[PDB]
Amino acid sequence: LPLKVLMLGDFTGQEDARPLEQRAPINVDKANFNEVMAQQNLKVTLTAADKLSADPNATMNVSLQFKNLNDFSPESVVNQVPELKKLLELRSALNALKGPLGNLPAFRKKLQALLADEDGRKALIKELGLTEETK
Amino acid sequence: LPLKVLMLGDFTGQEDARPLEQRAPINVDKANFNEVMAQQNLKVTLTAADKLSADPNATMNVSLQFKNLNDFSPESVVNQVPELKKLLELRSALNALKGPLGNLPAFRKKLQALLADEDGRKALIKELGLTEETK
Amino acid sequence: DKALVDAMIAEIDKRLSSQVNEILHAKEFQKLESSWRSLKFMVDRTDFRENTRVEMLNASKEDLQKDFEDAPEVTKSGLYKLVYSNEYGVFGGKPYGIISANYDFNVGPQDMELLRKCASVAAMAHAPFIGNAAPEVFGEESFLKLPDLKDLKSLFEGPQYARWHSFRESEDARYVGLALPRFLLRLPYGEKTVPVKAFNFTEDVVGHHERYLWGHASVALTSRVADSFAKFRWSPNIIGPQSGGAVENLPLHQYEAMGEIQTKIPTEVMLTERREFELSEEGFIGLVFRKDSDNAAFFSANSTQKPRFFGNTPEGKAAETNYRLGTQLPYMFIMTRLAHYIKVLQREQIGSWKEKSDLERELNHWLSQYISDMDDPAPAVRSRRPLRAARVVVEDVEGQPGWYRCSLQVRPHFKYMGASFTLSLVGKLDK
Amino acid sequence: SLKFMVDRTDFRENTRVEMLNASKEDLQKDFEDAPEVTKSGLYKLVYSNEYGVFGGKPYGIISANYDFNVGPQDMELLRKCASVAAMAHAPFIGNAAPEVFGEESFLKLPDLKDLKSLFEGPQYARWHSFRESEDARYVGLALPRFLLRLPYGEKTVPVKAFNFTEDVVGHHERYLWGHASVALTSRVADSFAKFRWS
Amino acid sequence: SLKFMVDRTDFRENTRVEMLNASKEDLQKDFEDAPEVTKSGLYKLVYSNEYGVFGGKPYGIISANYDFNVGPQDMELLRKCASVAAMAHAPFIGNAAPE
Amino acid sequence: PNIIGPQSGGAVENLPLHQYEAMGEIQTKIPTEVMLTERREFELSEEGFIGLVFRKDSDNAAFFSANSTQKPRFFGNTPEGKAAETNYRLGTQLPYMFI
Repeated sequence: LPLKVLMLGDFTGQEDARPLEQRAPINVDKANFNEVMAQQNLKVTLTAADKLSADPNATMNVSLQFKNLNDFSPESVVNQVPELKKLLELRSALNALKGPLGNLPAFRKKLQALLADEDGRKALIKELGLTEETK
Repeated sequence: LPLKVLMLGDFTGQEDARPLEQRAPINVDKANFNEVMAQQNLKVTLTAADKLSADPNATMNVSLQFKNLNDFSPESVVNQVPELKKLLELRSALNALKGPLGNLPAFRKKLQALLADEDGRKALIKELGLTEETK
Repeated sequence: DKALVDAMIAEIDKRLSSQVNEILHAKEFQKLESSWRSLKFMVDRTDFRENTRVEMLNASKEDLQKDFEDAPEVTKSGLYKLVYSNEYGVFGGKPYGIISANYDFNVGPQDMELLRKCASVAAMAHAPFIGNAAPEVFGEESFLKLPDLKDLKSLFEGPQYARWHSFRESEDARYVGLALPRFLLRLPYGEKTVPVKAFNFTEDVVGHHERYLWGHASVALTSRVADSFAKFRWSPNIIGPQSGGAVENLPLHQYEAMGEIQTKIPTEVMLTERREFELSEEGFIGLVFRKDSDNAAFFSANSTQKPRFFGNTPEGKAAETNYRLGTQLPYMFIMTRLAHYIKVLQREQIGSWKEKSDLERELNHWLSQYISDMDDPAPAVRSRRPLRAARVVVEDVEGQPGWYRCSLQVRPHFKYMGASFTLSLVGKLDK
Repeated sequence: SLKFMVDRTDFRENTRVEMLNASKEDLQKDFEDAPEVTKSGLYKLVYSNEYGVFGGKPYGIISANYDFNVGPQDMELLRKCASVAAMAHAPFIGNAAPEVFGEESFLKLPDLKDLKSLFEGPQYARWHSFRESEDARYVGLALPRFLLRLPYGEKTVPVKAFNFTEDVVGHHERYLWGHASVALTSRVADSFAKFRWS
Repeated sequence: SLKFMVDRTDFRENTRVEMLNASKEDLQKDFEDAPEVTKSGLYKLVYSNEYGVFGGKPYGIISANYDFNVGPQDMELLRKCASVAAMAHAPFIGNAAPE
Repeated sequence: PNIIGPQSGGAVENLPLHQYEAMGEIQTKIPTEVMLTERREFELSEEGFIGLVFRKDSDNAAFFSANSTQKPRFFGNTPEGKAAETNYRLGTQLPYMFI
């Protein structure tokens, strides 16, 4: 007789409509753990304090999705949050410029692409443009 | 020989017209208790002090109906009392607004729907509108 | 800004909660709820797989009197019809074990008359009638003033209890049993202890404990009968913390006191041993609360009937012993089941070739089935075999061939129900 | 915490685990909804689909990823889990919340002068009765949590591109604490992996 | 003197102590006021709330922080404390005054 | 029961001391008002008092016995009479009443 354990817990961001007797158990092992997460489909709709500005009334709502544990890394969090993703794109633009990897014409073309995102606040665009060296 | 008990009592809000010898007993068990309540059909027509205002002469008459024991919960009491149900709808409108889950245009549209109920007193509508933030 | 919106929510729920308290604390509302909630509390603590059954019969006390007063005799009452006639007195049917009435009784003449009729019914079909007593029966506003009563025995001397005193002397009183204080059914609504959906409701119990959803103790006693039967198919094990008269898992409610914390007692009061004993003497079934727990117990189940006193002689004391056994429900339940078995099994035998001594032989072999006449039967095993000894005599109905007169006398095992101890220090005691 | 469990087991040693998504609230919903435990949804695929099925297999143990308080709902949930565990002969393991000891977090355990005296209060009336039940043998609760992740750092735990340095404030709740019940579950797995007994 | 007592005990060994503020004068007041000892205030939470309560616990002993003279009031107080102690099987200990 | 002896557990240890000038010498204020002699202790015991005696030149005191207030009864000097006296005397002493 195998030793089978049953792990019961809130693995999702929400309760299911399906009755307890109807929802089914999932067999997990080392060779399909990630596959289980991908199939389970994880999602978080939550609001955090917007600290990209200086307003106490500013709030940020995010919709994160996970397929594997790697999707909980700050790198994936940024990629799924446009308000941070654009700032990371800005970061890459400024490091490229400062290391002389691109000329001014390419820099200005890429900058406009970054700041074109209609989901950005104008307050954030201003803080991003304020990081650009005068030259 | 089974051990059968007879529970005699006032299970309804009113006496029956049917003679005692004519009205029939109901067999109850764990697998039909709720079904028995649903079939029995419970109703309460009663008046309580109206404490939604500041008038000693204000009284509230309610007509509650029960199908199961869950229908005695405050959640079902509110749902069957328009004078409270509208206040709960108001509650949900204000929490949605304060958590920024809906914009001002939707808020005002929903507010008018809530307060449109012709069974509401104008005194209650005024107390409900007084809870709306100025903005 | 949102802080002000939250304050609006606080005041909104404050007002909504003030109104909801009115409905939840409505006497009409609580009468309905407590009836059905107390009913399920009974039902779900039974086991229907153990041949336990329950039926509901909607009737008010007023209409009980209406029917019994309307009828020319009890044998023609509506209640008699489907307690006795449709059950015990029907070939192929089944007898009602017991009747649980969800009522409170006062000393009022109507209430006393109702008890008289229920005693007669119960006697005719060999099943006890259990209910509860109202607070005002003891001339107090609620059960919370039981501690203030200096002497119940003297209280019942007043002219006010003239009818109740006569009732206790009737031979039918053996089939009545009334319980004392009520008990909590529901813990008050709270964001933590008993939350509701959406609406942030916090029930506010005032100074009046009547705001609490009190339940009829008669149901708790009915679960005692059910458990004893479920285990043994007999109902004598209902009078002890360990015997099976213990009521476990009572609602608790911790709240602020004078700067400290205390829990609302599951029963209105914390009955002392002396006060319980006083109530027992006055033929009440007091559900006592085990201090600092969620457990209560029925120390005894005396019927309404008052014991008779006899001359202090060998025969006189034997008369007292026999009469006292009759006055207690734990022993009457044995006779009730015996009466039900005899009625059924004997109807099957009608038409058979039975001479006088044939009945004595067969009846003797039958009764032995429930006898445990060993030197020392395992304690509480005696439970499945309640009897220790029994005697049967059969005579002939002279001038009526085929008819017999049978006498059945039984000696049940005794319940431990009190003792006096004499302590003494001593030198040169035998080792 | 689930993977932390999973990857410390050995599936070649006849060890198996299943996941069943359920919140504490809906556990109570099901157990209160059902007329009896034998008809609960959880009973159905712990007992009925396993131990009580010819050709099937019995569940070894149940690990619940929950924190319990002294709250009446939590106590009732434990009562039902004790009954389930008793019927199919498998223990129910979980964790206790900090507030169970009347403290804000486990970091004030050193300040508690006497736990035995603390549990005398009326607040723990139901918990005290629970410990006396014959079903209590199939309940096991763990105390303090434990770290799952070391805070992000350019050296100790670097990320790509973005030079992220996680800043844990004064509140240790910023740390990714994990349910100790999993750590206890790995103990059961190791004993079984070596001996086929726990 | 109370702490001197308290800190020389061991509460881990199932030892408990309660304080009940009462003067000798009011002890007599209560015992004289009551029709019988069974209805005295002291009887109520020595015997009634303890020894005579299902689920409760009995008081081991009573320590009274008093000095007694040969005075009739003091003798009557001792009489009542003897009766209480007898009913709930716990001794009453106190002190005697020099006089 | 172990409350009536220097070794049995009726010993009171660690009493306050106070050395002060006498008639040109030094002496300590006795922890108890007096230094009770064996004869005087025994006298007090006969009168049903519990005398805490002071161990001379130390900070230790002891309760040699814990007789109650009750006075022992005398019986006829016979086998049965002396047995009655034995039994009654056991009742009069607290070390046995605690049992």
